[PDB]
Amino acid sequence: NPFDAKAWRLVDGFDDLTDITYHRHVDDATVRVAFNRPEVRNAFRPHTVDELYRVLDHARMSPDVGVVLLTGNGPSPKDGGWAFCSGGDTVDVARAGRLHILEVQRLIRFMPKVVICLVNGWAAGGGHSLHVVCDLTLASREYARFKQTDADVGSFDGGYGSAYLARQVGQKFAREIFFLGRTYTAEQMHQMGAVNAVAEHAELETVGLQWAAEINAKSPQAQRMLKFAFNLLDDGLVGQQLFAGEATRLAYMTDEAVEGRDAFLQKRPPDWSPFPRYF
Amino acid sequence: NPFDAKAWRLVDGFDDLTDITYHRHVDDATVRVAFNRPEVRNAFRPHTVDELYRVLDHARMSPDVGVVLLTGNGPSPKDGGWAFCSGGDHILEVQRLIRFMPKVVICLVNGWAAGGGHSLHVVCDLTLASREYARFKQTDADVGSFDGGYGSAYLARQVGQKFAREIFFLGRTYTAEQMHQMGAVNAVAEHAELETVGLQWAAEINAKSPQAQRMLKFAFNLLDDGLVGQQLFAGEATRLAYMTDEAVEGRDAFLQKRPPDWSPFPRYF
Amino acid sequence: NPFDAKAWRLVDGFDDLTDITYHRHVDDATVRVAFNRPEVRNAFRPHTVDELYRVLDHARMSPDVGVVLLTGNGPSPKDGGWAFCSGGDHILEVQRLIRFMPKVVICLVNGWAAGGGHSLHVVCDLTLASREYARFKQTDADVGSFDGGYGSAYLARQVGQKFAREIFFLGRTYTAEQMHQMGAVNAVAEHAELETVGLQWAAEINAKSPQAQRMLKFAFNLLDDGLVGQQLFAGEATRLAYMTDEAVEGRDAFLQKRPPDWSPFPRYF
Amino acid sequence: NPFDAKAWRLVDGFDDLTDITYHRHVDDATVRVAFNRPEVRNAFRPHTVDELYRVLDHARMSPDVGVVLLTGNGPSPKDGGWAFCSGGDHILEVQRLIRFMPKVVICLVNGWAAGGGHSLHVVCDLTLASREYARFKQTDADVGSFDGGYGSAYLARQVGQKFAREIFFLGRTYTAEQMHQMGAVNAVAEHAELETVGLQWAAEINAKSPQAQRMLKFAFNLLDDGLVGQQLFAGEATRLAYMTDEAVEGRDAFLQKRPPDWSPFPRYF
Amino acid sequence: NPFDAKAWRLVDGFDDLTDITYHRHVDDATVRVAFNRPEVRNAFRPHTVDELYRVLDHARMSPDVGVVLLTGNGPSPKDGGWAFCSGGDHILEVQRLIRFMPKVVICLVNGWAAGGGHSLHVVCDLTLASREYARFKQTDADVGSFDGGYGSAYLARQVGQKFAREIFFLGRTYTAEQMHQMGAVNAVAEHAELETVGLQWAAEINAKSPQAQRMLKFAFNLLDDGLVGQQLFAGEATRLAYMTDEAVEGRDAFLQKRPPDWSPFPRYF
Amino acid sequence: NPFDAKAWRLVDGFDDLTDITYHRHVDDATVRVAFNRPEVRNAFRPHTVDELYRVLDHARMSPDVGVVLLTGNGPSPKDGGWAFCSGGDHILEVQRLIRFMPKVVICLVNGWAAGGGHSLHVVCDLTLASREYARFKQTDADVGSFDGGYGSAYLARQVGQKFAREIFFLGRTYTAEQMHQMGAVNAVAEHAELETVGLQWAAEINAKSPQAQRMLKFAFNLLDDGLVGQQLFAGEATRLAYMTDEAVEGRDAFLQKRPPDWSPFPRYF
Repeated sequence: NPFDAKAWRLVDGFDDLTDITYHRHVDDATVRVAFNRPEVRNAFRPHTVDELYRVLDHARMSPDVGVVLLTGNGPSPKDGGWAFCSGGDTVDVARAGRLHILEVQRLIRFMPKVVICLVNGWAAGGGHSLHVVCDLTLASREYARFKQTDADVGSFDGGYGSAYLARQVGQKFAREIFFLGRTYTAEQMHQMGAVNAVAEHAELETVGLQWAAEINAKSPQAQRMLKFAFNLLDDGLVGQQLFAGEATRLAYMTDEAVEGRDAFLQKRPPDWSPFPRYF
Repeated sequence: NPFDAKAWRLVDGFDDLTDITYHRHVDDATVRVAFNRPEVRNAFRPHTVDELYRVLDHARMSPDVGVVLLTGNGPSPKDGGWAFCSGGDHILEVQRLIRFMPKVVICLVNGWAAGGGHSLHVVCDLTLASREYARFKQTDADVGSFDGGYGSAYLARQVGQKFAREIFFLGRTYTAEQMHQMGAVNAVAEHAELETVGLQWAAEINAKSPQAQRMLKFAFNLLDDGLVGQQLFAGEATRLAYMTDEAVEGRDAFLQKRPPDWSPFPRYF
Repeated sequence: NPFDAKAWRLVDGFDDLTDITYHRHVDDATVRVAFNRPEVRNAFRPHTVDELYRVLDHARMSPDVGVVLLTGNGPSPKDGGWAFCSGGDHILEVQRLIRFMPKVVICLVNGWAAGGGHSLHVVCDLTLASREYARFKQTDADVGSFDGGYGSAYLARQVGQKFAREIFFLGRTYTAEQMHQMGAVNAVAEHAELETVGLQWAAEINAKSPQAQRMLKFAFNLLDDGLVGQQLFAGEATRLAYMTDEAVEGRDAFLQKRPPDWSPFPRYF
Repeated sequence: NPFDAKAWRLVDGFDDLTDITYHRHVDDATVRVAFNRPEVRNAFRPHTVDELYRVLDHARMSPDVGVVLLTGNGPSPKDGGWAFCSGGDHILEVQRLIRFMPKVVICLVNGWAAGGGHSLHVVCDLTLASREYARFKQTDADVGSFDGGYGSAYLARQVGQKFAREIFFLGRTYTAEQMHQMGAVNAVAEHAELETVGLQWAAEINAKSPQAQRMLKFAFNLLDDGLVGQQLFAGEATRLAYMTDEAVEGRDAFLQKRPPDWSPFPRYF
Repeated sequence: NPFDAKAWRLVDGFDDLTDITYHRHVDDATVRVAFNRPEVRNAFRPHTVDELYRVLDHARMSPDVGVVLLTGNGPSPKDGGWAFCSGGDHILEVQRLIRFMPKVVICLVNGWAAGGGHSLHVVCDLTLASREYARFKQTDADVGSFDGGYGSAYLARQVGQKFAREIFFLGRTYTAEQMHQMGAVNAVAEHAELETVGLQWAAEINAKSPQAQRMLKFAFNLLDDGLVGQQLFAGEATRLAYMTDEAVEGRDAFLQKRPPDWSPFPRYF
Repeated sequence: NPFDAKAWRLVDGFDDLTDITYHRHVDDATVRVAFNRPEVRNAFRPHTVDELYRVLDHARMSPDVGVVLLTGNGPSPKDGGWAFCSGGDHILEVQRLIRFMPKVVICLVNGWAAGGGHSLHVVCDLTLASREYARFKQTDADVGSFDGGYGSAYLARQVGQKFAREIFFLGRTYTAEQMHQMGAVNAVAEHAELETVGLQWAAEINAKSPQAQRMLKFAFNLLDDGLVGQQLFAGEATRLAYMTDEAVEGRDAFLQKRPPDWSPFPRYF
């Protein structure tokens, strides 16, 4: 099993979770968020999505977490098979039909932390789309299976799952993945450019933690700017908003800005003299 | 006073609000969300942002609400002045909430709209402004701050690049009529009638197909917001497909385990 | 020879074709569109482009066709050589017809794909290539020409900016396997099996929801094609909307001269 | 009446048009394409769109025509009303034809421009409007429809995002002067002089270098149209390159079976 | 005459300028760069462009200069006419220099702004125009040239796509006030007061945080300028981060060959 | 040692160079520009960047130079090891000069390419790498730095978003062959043959039409670089136009004080 209990501690306040598990590493600034319905191939129901959203939002707001590992628990009790995520499982009509998984994609995209998907088995439909939006993907050599099946049922992910996949594997390969909906292995998707590295199944989370540790070893501020720099143009004004918001925060810390805030409350004319027009 | 108390009821469940008020119209599919710190020119402190986010997010999830009027309460009990929102005393999360919600948000600028408050007006779908009292000022750079996101770059998609750069670089105060001429204010209203007019705009939006309005909003956001724009618009497109006979057939043929039959459905061109 | 005559039937109405052949599969929603000048390495002349347009335009409007296989006939009777298309002896219009048609176009590169013929493979949705015989060469710059549109800039969205630049600046010849490594060729097939593989690909495409397939192609085009990409994708959203109960009510309330009742139709979020 | 019968001749080969008229100016490089269903406020049925496409495509390919005036015939014989085009009774193909044609297309809005007809005016390069009778109205969402393409997103590139949102979300009627203030109408003309003014603007356009006007149109389309926009502009650049002595040297050498001498042609910067 | 000799001193090191003048205000962090060929309507020859480049580059690299005033000297000694710049008697390099310099460049259009002269005004951050004498004309296409770059596409980001296309396609002469209405001119000033107003605008820009103004300009440029816009904005961000405690530590560790300690620096969200 | 002394001559007028070397090839239109501080792993100090900018700008202005080979001298005289460029001990200006120059720049990564040195390789048009000694490592975030421009966002347009994020966030060291597989290195060469191979690629580039190569490089930049990319590409197209009969006519007419006759020049479609 990829899961090594000795590396993980439950996060306080999440005793009520049924469809997701959430652990913090014993030492490292890393959390493990996982689908916890292996008996149904880790398909998500609206309750799952609510919990996933809650847990990732909590991880986003934890100042002592730099890396989220997103994965699926397993294996299945009914068949021994392995799944990361196999996709989706008048007032209330509206609130039922929530596009909640889309809100979860944006939370992954926008959070100032590196999210690594660890693909431990089937990554199908909305599950495949979740792997696509994560910053990095590591995959199980033996059991990772990628398959974009949406169009078999007349559905499609016309957003991050398709258009952003073309910015990883190129337009020819991403069209093939969607138009034919074939099943690919970890090594096939690594060769195309959507999986970063392939790991032995039992060592997938071990590799995920080495990756997280190398990320957490660098300047957190730099890692934040880099993720938003990578999102920026592809995300248009939203991209610029997140990236400029981090630049605004940086500026606030400077002597110049401290001068400027001084002046306003003190009530005098700000003094820009000390601060050159850099070029 | 633009506020007509008789028109509005408090939304249940928000008795602990201190910095924001939140009403639903007595008859219309319209809510009124307002800054409630008039003695401090409606500046937001972190608690105000928490509350604003909570109220708008509830508004977003209210299936019977079509339009959000976002405004400030007044006048100031200190100097009798008028403020929509004077900026900072999390606000990016609220900007994205306004931008992504599948409902039209109209800012009713009833007074000063400065700094962060000016940026909030810019990211709203529509803006109506008090002729007498709306004042637009982007002051950020006085204290060495800047909104380098929707407050500036998106403003330039309203008034064009020369006017947007003037607004930020000089930090002058602008009237409702000035901003209407430049293209950032949709209309000017008599101060006392600002909310009456807002309600009339809301009623006109609410009279059209809600499906179509939601699609148009995301269509206007789409390219400017890149893949996020695409994600929201395509998301609604996925919803529309879900409803079709084709997707029904697709879902049925999956469970009654069999090959789907697409022969009844053209390859439209 | 990749061509299996038993799988194909001539399309009615095209007896006069001289430079292109056009067949429909005996069973599948697939057509075969081929350069028919192997004596001249399948170079296109003006009349060739005209015919290729009419044929692809017909394929676009055929509601029982989901996939186009685009290839070159062969071998050359002069020298036994193999060519998909070697470029010009109007082609921009044919690129846009491939790009915008609501069906998956697969290029089967059975031989040289050079200059213009290289750019046609690039703009196709997918490419399969003959292991033994496909030869990819962008020679535009030798003769002072350039495809500064889809053949270059879109190629960079398949193989990345370093490779696409190499391909054009140096004009070297690449095998199917090389172009597969780089990302411009989806798969390599044995020469004799290229069309058999293309048909298996086409069958897998046509076994899915045609609606979802059309939506996905326009989703992949969207942002890269700017307002044109949004026009095609949103044009399909409009079509989906028209089918809904909401629009039906919208439309009837207009005809019956009453105010629309949107009340049964929730404000989705 | 804006139409001056003496100024125009029927274009040859269109004796079978019923829903559109197509004239060429007596002296100028200018055509007049007009909706011809005034009894029905110039709404388009599928046959109208077929004809409109055929006509505009013929004008695109007419090398002696520089400018298309696109307008609406009237008045209505039923009530005396004036209509440019009131929208739907393929139109996306017409929009790309106007967008992509290497000629300036001026919309002369002589009356109502509603729904799809409003979107046609938006996609034209320039719009002149009848002071007295132009009415701009974007009604789509009333019937649960929407133009999520050029008619909305591209309108926002003319009047800015706040006004474009306003126009669609409320569906109010606007006068020529209002749209001229907002930046969607270039100029307002006396009703009776609309075509006269149109022809004067056409003549000023036709007096300049046609190759330059072509490049400038494609320059204005380019970045908004993503890869399509790049394809059309680069396509014109390719054409310019083909004319150069450098290009000649490369073409000569190819057929002359020798290696080219780039010696004469310097390395610009 | 808008030039006030008493306000300006020559910049040291520039005695050899013949085609441009370059002054620094006696008191303010503002420079005056101006075309100095009034006898030929301030048309630029290659030597003019060399000098213009050298001067603006100097201004860019002058840390005590916050704002550049770019204008035209006059009147003409021949006819008493007034010209900002009438264009081409390398300019793309100057355009980029204006565009990328981390300082506000205000164009003061005191006279004719035609051809490349019009395009320079368009690329400046802000434009102030002489009420009586500013004339804006885009003439390129008369002689078969075009600015398909900032002069045309970026103008559409100020005035909208309809007005920008009119401006180029007809090549009419516009007044200061017409350009102001359309959105390409920020403000109109009495001719004699043009440089006084420009100094006042400069002083209001120079009164705010220079770092905020730098960032804002690159935020305005960013998405329009793609990866270049990103490069400039992110480069400023990189400069900010270098100053922080966190970066100081990172730097310490490397040089001291020890492992950095990030614990003091929180994961901001 | 990749450097073949017999192949290269010093360029006149750069005798004062300390941190960079500059050679022109004895026969070919290719220059060699190289970091010359192998004792400090070719790290650049500000003086190095000044010299690099100056040399590259000279090459950009040399009309008899088509290709720039950008590399690092060595080995280190202290430890026998090899570096292309280890980054910092102005560099954004150098990245832009490489990006915007109308010549192909090939980085020859003959050793460590780290930090700013890695980002220089990334912005080059092509990269060839030493099998045995090339080591690519993006170390920025180790000391709290980042290239948020071309070094990161443009790397993603070569190797794709997953790979670029890995390269930055983990900062691992990669080989030539690993980077070739990812898409950022065009080809791998035996170490002592790196420049021999670089010269062969240069010769293949220099044997095509220099005008086509220039337009190609700007086509590849265009959309990614927004309005800057359009400015550059449109700039070339304006040059092409200046050459035509139509533009010669427009010029003559204006000189001869007569109307232009555009009569002989068709409206191409």
